[PDB]
Amino acid sequence: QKRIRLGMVGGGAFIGAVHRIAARLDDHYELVAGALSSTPEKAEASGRELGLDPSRVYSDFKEMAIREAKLKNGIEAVAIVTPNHVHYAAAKEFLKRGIHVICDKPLTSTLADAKKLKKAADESDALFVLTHNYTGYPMVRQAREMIENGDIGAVRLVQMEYPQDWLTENGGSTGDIGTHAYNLGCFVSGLELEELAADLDSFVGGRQLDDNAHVLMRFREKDGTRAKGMLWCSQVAPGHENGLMVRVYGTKGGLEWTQKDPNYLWYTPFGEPKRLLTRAGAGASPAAARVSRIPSGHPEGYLEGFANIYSEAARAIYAKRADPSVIYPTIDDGMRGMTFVDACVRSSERNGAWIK
Amino acid sequence: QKRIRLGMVGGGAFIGAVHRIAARLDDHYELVAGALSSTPEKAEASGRELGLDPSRVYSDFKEMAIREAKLKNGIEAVAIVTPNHVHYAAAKEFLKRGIHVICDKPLTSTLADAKKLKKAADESDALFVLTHNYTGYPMVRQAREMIENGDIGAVRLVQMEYPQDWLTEGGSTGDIGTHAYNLGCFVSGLELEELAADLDSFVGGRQLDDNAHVLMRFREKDGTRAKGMLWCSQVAPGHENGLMVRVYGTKGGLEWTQKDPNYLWYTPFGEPKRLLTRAGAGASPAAARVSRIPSGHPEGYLEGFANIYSEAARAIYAKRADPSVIYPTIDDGMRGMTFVDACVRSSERNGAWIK
Amino acid sequence: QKRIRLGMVGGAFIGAVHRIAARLDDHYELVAGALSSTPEKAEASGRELGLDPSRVYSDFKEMAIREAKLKNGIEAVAIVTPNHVHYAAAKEFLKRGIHVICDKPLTSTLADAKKLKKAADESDALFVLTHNYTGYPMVRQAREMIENGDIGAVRLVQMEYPQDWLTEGGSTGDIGTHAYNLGCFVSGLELEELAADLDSFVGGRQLDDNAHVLMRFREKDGTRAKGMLWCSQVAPGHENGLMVRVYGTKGGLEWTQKDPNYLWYTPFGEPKRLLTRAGAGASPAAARVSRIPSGHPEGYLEGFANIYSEAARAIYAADPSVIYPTIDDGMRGMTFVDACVRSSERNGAWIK
Amino acid sequence: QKRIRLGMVGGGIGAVHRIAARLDDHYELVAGALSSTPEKAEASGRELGLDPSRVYSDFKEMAIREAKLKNGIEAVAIVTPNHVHYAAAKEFLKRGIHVICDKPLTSTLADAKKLKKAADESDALFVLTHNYTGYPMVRQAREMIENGDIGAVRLVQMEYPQDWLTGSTGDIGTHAYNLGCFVSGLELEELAADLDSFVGGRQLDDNAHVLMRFREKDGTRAKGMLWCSQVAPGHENGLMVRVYGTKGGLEWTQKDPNYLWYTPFGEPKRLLTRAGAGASPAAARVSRIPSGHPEGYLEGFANIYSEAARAIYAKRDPSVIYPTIDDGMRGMTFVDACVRSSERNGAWIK
Repeated sequence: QKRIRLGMVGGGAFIGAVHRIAARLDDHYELVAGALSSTPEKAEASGRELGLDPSRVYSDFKEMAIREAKLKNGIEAVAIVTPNHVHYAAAKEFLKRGIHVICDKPLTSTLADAKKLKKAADESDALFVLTHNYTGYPMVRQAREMIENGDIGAVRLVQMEYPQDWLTENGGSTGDIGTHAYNLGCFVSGLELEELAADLDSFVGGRQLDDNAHVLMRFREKDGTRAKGMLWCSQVAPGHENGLMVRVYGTKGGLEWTQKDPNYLWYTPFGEPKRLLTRAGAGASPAAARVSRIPSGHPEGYLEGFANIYSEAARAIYAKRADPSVIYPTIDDGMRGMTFVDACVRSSERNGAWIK
Repeated sequence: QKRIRLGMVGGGAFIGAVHRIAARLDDHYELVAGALSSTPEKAEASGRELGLDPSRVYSDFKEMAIREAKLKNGIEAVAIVTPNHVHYAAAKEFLKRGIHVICDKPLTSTLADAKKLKKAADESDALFVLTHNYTGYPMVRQAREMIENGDIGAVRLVQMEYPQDWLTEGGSTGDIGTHAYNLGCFVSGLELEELAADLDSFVGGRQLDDNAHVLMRFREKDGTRAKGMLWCSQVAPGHENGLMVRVYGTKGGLEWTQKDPNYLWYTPFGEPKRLLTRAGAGASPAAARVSRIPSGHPEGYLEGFANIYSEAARAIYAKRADPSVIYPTIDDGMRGMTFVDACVRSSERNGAWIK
Repeated sequence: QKRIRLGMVGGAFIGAVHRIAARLDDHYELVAGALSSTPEKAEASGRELGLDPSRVYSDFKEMAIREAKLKNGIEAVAIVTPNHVHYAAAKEFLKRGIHVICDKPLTSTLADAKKLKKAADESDALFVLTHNYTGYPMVRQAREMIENGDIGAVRLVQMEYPQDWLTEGGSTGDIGTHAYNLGCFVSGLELEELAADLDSFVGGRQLDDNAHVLMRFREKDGTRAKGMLWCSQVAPGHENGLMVRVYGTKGGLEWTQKDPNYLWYTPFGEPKRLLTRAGAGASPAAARVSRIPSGHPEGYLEGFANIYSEAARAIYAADPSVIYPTIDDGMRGMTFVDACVRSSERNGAWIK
Repeated sequence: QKRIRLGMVGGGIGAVHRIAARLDDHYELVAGALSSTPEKAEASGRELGLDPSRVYSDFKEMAIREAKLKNGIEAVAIVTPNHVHYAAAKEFLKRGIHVICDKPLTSTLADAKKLKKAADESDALFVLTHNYTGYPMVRQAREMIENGDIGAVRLVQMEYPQDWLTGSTGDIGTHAYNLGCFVSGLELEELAADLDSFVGGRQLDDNAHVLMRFREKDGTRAKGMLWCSQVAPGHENGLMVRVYGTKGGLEWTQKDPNYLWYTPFGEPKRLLTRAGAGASPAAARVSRIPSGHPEGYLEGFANIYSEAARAIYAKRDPSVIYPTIDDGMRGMTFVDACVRSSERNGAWIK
């Protein structure tokens, strides 16, 4: 197959560098165009910095979808990587015109925009991929499989967290990290959240947005058990760089995974010794392998994870010219995300009331 | 100093073997008496087993207390290891007749008795000590100290948990929820103001909760109103006995896991995170006083228990005391009981915040 | 069963540990003791331990004889003196039929170690060597599984023991032995020959504070195994890090004493398994030396107490499950320390 | 600024060098000699989408034609097995083409001595892919000891066990050796080895124990130890190294590469992390994402490719480090000194 002609909006900036890495890694893409800043001097510079044909460097995402859709050489797919109050204005321009969009988390900035974009995205024939990179890890996907086959039986408990420390001093945590924890939660567990209760705080004086969240969680009944969970996210917890973690408890055993040591999945069958499952090592399931690149003991990590999303989206894109083993996060996952955030905010404002 | 003559009620069962080791370990106590059972056939079997003078093996704590108070050679303190509904009953007899009581947790089974049992201990001139064994660990006491000095600044978050997996196939809140609550309040040194809970009885036929999820709001302090979470559970395959506490403040954070009780993870904001060790570099006075062997030689669960017996020993010698002596009181016990009550009250009300 | 009357010569951290290891299981009661040479310290300590002053001696020789006569006389004695005072103190109690629990290592000199093995053979009282570290339940699970061929035939037996305390009689004899002895206890193998490079890193220090040692074991289940041993007193970051890893044809095992309740077992071509004290897949040999449920950490003392109790059990006799470190163990221990010091002085020569 | 046209010889682990190369966008891969049989070569040029103009079946030819081209590769990646290294590399070195070669240097001490000749002659760079020297913490570890953060070095304890074959000293022993030297800042002086081939029918070794003696440095005459092994179940890829000095200690395991364990004697042990607090400049330059976002084994590999790149750009920075022909040589010597010493029942060799 011919590499996918890829554009970018936003970037210039870790998150730009990450997406561009994610797309070089498995060599499924070539990055040929970009509107990476709204103020032209900066755009032109950034293109200059990436080696982009200046023919091919814009400063208007709207201008850039119009021309590129005409171009015979035009982009086949676009990574949207603006701040999220702009995800919707941007993606609808490309989806509108048959260009696949690979969008960064969370979906939007408001529930209103989330709903519109779904509609846009649903109307289009172009693919729409949401980049929840953490569902991308081999061991995270193995968990999903294991649980789907009932390796720990009915789910009773889903315990989820995501503390960081970077705002100890000096849109909030629920929307930025909280949603990842939530989405990681449902992805692994196979459950639907039915209702939640949230206590949010902005600890850091001067700060209007929530920088910590405690959330009680009630799940829809699957398999005769009505699962519960909790969720914590925080940006004021010294000692934590990026400690996303998920813990699942069934009627037959448990599964523990920590993003910071991603190559490990802790599996304990009830009545048995806990077993340490490894990426690419024994016990590694099919679903894990399909996104593994190197031998056991040879640490894959965050970028390899992000790339897993770009590679699946690719396998799908090709099939727009589809393998049922291909997974990636959808507009409905992002749909769910925004409902989650809205409801946390509504809850805490209503003093911890249950919301669905 | 002449040893402490000690009696027991109940045990004679893990629980009783543990207090007996906890008493023996530091050599502060000779165990001389005991109502080890309600049926006399056992009570004598138990006594003969513990190698006790049958003169001194009873089968009725009330008799046992009446007799030992007047007995001149008689027990100076007693350890109550019965089930919770019995504590108040058992304990009132001994505090009446002025002998000291080392009680197992929780205080009671009902709020009403706990209420009584405070009035008994408040009236008495004897000591009441409660075995929140887990507050006996040196790193747990070092955390309490560092947070008390200002080491991590004003406390913002207390994250508590306690999962076991034995009941996968009297409930979790009262059995283990308390230990966790107590650990949280012990280390962070804060007063819980209000809570909201969601309690589940996952197992079919099990009436009592076997899981709890609890949101915590603490009394403002250092100009900061902290919040927290508590999970406990008996149905979580993977956890044998995983009590844990994590504490975040304006200046840094501290984490302690009871399965590896000999370590304390201290990270000051902006700085590499440090590994704090029992009896090692960076060990503080509070830990030092309750440590017996050098760094690297693991202390543990029996030793955290023994620390509570010995802290109590110290206070007992002072009644024939150092400001350094600390042990869980009746009030700690009471808090524990208001806590369980409020969880159960809140949860019936669909997580209403309760004071 | 009447508690064993025990007396003590010597002891100091080390005296305190033994008295705890005595008290823990309620098997023993401390009646007599000669805790010092100077009679002033020896009255005082007795006074503190609340012993009977009638029972406080200041010479171990007067102690054996007197106690040996008495009908309230001690049924056993804990020897916790320095190394060069072991043989002297112990023989006096074995002569007269009172049991001896001696700390490690056996003696300060190989020659005395030979004399003592003799005194112990002749004698009809038991001789327990407190190689405490062999008392951990998870250390005994290790021995139980390897014996049964759970990890097939042993190929490698990697041992070490760094400490950091002398960063500013040396490590081999002091800690090197503990780990030689642990490797053997666990594998079931007999050392054939070694080759060793020792250092006295710190200026002014005469004794070696580090040791690297190559190892060869006797053929056994067909395979002729090897191993290495590092010990040290100058490795910052280590407090008391004894550790042992054994690899076979079928699997491998790792145990570290700083986190003693865990034993890492991986069977070949299968996911590694975290075995725990009192937990699922706690083997028999583990259970019989465990007090409390899983997840409730047991430690140094409990293990030390394990020895004391197995000593108890032997004394009450003897259940052929009751194992403890023998005189011959302490003997192999000396020969090892001997060979190493020999081997280094001849620049790494293999010795046996 | 303009990418570096790149060739490769081998592959068809080639994938890893290809990943390493793409990762930072410094190279474009244009030509290749991915196999000896001329069809398997075309096919693989085809799997990768190389212009068939530029798919070769013999390296010597490839080198020639490319050196002539105006589209000629500016660098070649030699990823063939060891015994082919020299043949290939000398053809690109001869003609001004930089060569990034995978380890080890060669399969004979003879061959090696010749490559150093070809390398030293050439004006093209010779880069040896010691990926593990690539990791940010491993460079942080080197920097600190350079800086005397743990005082004079006394111990260098290093091991590398794997489990898959339940020739070792050459396949993994050397990585362990070089990494210890890389981090430690020392020169091995002499070693005594005891090598082993447990598994029947295996001619080569699959275990090695070896004591080590370095050359007096800062008044201290360090010692170390080294174990590698391919028959040690439980171990996937257990490369690890620990260094103890007069004032401190450093520990690092490659299976959890983002953590460096620093103990300052007398003080509590510290967990140092990639891009985290207390990360150091040597680490900074080679890290791509924030603390807590784990970089790994490919990232370490792409770090060597990205320092070669920087080296190349010049020859068109005293910060830019990479493993040289010499590191390669020291390695060939090491392995020889081993086998030699073992055969002589563990004799100290130099």
